[PDB]
Amino acid sequence: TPVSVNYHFTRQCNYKCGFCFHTAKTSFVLPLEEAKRGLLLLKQAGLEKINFSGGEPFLQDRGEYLGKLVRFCKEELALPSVSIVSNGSLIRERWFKDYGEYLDILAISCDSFDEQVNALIGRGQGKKNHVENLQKLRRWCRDYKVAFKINSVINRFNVDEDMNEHIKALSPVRWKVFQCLLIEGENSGEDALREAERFLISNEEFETFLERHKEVSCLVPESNQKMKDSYLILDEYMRFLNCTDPSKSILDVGVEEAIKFS
Ligand SMILES: Nc1ncnc2c1ncn2[C@@H]1O[C@H](CSCC[C@H](N)C(=O)O)[C@@H](O)[C@H]1O
Ligand code: SF4
Repeated sequence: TPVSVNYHFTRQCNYKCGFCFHTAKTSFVLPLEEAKRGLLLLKQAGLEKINFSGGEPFLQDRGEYLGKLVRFCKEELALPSVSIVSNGSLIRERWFKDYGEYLDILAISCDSFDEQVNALIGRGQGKKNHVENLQKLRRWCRDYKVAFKINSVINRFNVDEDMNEHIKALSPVRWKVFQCLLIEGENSGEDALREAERFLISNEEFETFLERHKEVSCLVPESNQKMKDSYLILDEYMRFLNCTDPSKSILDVGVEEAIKFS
């Protein structure tokens, strides 16, 4: 019986972020009507806020899959808060025309305003305009009446960056600032798809970054401890996972039984 949920419905992505903590282990995505069934179960178990993530949410079916679930959550389930977290690179303006009215919040991952740092940490596909893309997406959120947030992973390569003026110029509703998180089997392990150890920062370095940006009123910190205690993952099979063997899928045992495992 949860209030908010992070639904990582896909693990496919077009970027290669070196620290990615939710890696391309599978290509499975549920049939649309199976996801719709699980989302309804969550609604009936008392869900109020849903956040679509991955993976890159806009990759599947050029965003139409995501748009259909977004519309189902707002129209059919009457969820008062529907959000997406995206790297932003595959978002088409046409998506906003077709689905934007159902979307409350679009959070775009941007870890640096230094386009060298962004290419280095893997946040791109080659064009090295990932930050110029950000102002276009900000403008689309303004024009299509979607709240715009920025997600940043604080890591070895941006820990001393001063982002104050850049974040202020974008005027996001929120700037969610995550300490780089290690998850064994995801970005840690000899067989893992990423090895994030070299990206990690200490709690002291993280706190120093927050203090440097204390003038940014919309800043919301997400330390390692906060993520481990409060960030709940519903994976691409609609099994529950935490950030510290997955549960049974809610599609098989229900929300109550599945939440007990995690
Ligand atoms: N090692 C790590 N520690 C903390 N946050 C991480 C992380 N790896 C990824 N994230 C963040 O988790 C969120 C979901 S990742 C999937 C959403 C989308 N592909 C995107 O990049 O925006 C993103 O903000 C991402 O940058
Ligand atoms: S963190 Fe980077 S590699 Fe990981 S899913 Fe988001 S854009 Fe893709």
